[PDB]
Amino acid sequence: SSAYVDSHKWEAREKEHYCLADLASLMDKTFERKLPVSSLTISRLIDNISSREEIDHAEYYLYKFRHSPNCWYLRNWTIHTWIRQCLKYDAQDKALYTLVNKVQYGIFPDNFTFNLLMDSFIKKENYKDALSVVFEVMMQEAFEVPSTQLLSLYVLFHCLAKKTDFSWEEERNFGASLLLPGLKQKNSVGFSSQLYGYALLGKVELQQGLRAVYHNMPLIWKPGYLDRALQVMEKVAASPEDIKLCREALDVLGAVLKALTKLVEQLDIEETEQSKLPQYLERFKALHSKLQALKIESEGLLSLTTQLVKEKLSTCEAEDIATYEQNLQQWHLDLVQLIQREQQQREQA
Amino acid sequence: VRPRLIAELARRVRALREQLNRPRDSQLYAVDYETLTRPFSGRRLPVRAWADVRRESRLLQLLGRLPLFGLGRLVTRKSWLWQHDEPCYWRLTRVRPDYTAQNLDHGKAWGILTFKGKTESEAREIEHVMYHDWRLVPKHEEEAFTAFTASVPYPPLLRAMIIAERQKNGDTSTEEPMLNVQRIRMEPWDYPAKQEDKGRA
Amino acid sequence: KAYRGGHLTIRLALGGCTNRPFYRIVAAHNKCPRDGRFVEQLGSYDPLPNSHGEKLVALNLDRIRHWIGCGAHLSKPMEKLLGLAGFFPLHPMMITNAERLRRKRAREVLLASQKT
Amino acid sequence: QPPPKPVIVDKHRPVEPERRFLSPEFIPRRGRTDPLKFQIERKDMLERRKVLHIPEFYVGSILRVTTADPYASGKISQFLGICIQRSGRGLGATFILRNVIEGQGVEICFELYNPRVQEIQVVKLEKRLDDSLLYLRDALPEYSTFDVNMKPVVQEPNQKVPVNELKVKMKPKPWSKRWERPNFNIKGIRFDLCLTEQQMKEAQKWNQPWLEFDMMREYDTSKIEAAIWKEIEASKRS
Ligand SMILES: [Mg+2]
Ligand SMILES: [Zn+2]
Repeated sequence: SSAYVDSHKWEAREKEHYCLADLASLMDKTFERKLPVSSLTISRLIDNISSREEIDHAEYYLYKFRHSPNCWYLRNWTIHTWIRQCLKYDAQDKALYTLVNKVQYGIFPDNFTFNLLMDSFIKKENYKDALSVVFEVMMQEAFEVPSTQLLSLYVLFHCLAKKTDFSWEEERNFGASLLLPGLKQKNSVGFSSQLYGYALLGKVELQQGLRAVYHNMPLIWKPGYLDRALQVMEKVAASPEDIKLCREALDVLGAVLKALTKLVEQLDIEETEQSKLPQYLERFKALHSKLQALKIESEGLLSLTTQLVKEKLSTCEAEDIATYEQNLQQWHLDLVQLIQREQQQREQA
Repeated sequence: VRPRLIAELARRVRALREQLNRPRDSQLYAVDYETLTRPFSGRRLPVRAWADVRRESRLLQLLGRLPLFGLGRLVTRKSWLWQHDEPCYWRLTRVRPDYTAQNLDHGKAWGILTFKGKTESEAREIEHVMYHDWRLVPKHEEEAFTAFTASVPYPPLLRAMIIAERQKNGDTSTEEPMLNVQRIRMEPWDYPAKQEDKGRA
Repeated sequence: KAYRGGHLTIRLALGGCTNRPFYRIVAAHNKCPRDGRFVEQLGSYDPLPNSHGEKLVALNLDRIRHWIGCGAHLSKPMEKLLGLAGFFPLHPMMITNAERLRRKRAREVLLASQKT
Repeated sequence: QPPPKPVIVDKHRPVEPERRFLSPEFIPRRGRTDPLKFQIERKDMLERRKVLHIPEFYVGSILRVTTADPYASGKISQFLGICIQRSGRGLGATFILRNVIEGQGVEICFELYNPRVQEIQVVKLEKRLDDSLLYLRDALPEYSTFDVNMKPVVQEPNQKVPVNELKVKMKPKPWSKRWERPNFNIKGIRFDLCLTEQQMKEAQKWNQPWLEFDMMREYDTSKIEAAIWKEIEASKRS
């Protein structure tokens, strides 16, 4: 989708054409007198940048603005000026660094901007960067967007192409990420990916406790992830179409390997998961048998089914583009008032 | 009568100096997790919160991982949800982090709240922000989580006094005296307070 | 002595020589010393029994009601002996102490029974 | 987490390049002698320069010096001071430093080529209107009082010498040198408060205008300085 990727209106619309050295000196003065500064200066700097050392200056001054008296403004149009300035001058190391230490820089791209970024990642054909970035979007907790299909494709491809037996952090990341894309309640792909994510989260809990499940990850504390997966399977069997894949075999593997032979957050009355494993496994066998008695092809490769999604993907990209032009228009509308606002200071002077 | 001026001078100077260079919220809230002692104070932490400070993090450290520190996003009082089965949260409206903080893990923020599904129409100040007892709820599992639906006799001596009084008055009033208790809104300990009322070093 | 802030509190003042305490319920500020000055003397209390064996105590009900309506907090022993009197609700710590004493006495009786 | 890196780039073109500067102690005095003396002392001080750096400076600059002293705590002596003058030529050339500490004004005459001194450091680099700052004695102590713990004011690598164009108040008239005369032609002081109009009129009588128009007294240094540069560059290449 080269048309969906490229957009030269952004780079040919409202350029400031000021001196980078002068802007840098002014920002240094303002930040050594540690007085607050508007986002107009940083935006003018960004959209004037045309060089590598200049983008590095922008990174440093963005860190300094995060650590400046004002941090909440977080203008998405400025964020995308920076993103374009970085990706057109192809600094993927810097982009990834900022995106991972968002707490250090505080970049927060929106739906279409992030979809452009990930499409550029596709074009360059890299997987590790995209994987780390989709984990950071799992951190973002922003998925009700047209980029939901891109996230789904990415995760469905990378969970298969992973080839990594044991990694607790990575596996928890995958488990917690596989939920959000499927929350749009679409089809078998959606709710069975939700199921597999429930399974992964229950596995991570049972293998390293419930602490990491929520400590540095936004999740719910109900330990019955296996119970929730069983509930999902039973309600699906009760209810449409259920295109299935052999990840139920991975679920069986996890269940059997857990059935195989300090602070206590669990409640006394409530049974412990270690003691619930038996009925978990028996009910899991029961639901397995019920599903096979009831869809059960388990051959349709899930990453290949995302190619069927490309049609409605190419349909929703139109609405995404439309919303992006609306954002551009309202940006150009509300931003011009801020320039007269800067002129008001000199008018009063 | 003789006045004195240097006293007022030193008062004004101390006021200006302290309001200028008071210790930063982040600087005085920072904690070393292996010794459990706040810098700038040399004081130890309470045993009830030792483990919570060792394990769990602070509200702004939670909010630094998402855009705009999550306006309207679900944050609940861990203490409230451990002390009561009912849901309680914070409709955070305004936020302001401390620029001096490196990780931007300290600041002031508040909005509307709700106690056991009893919401009031006031965006007031939070209480106990710097504690390590903050739990963020995602955007999923939102509505399922937020879902929510006489009199006493007087003391014996006092009722006897009133009986004697009204018998002397002449009226019978055989009805035993009572008071209203449904009006008395006994509030639990955990109901929040006004941060501004409590001071600061 | 104008005490900043503070609040009126009805409390006990101590009198009498050593090994002969005599308490006096009296209204005063929170910041005054134990036997410091007061506003109005209200009542008395003897923790020692008389010749009859009973112990002495007096309450000024109308004045105490006036002071409470004006606003003044009470100390734990104050509310305790007030609840013991009956004009006031009985004290929860008093209930707990009574129950603990009864449990201890039952335990002692059981120990004696299993000894003998 | 690692910390970011600070970077600053301001590239106005006809400001960056400062070309040349030489030290006033390489040049010889008007006196007559055979310049082989000068050249051997020059190569000697340059073979010392290969070791020691002498970060260049001017009068009115602040220097911090560490020297190897036999009798002292740690057998080292560390002293910060304002540069008053650079006097002498050859190896015996020296520079004066001064500062008021404990209310007492202490000053040193450091030999910039003696192996006893270990290192020199320029905390601040600037130039005063006056060639020599010896009147800082009679000047107020608050001008000379400098902090010992003040860290180096980082200066641009290739920029023009900053010149603080200011004036200075002074102690009352009972001075030692009679700075009011035109023999010295100094401007940092403020006559308007240090003395009267009648007094400056009476003092400017000793003015000798003829000498500054005279021409046999002034000494040309162009080709001598060029040959000195040539020899310095030769020694550096070698
Ligand atoms: Mg003399
Ligand atoms: Zn007595």
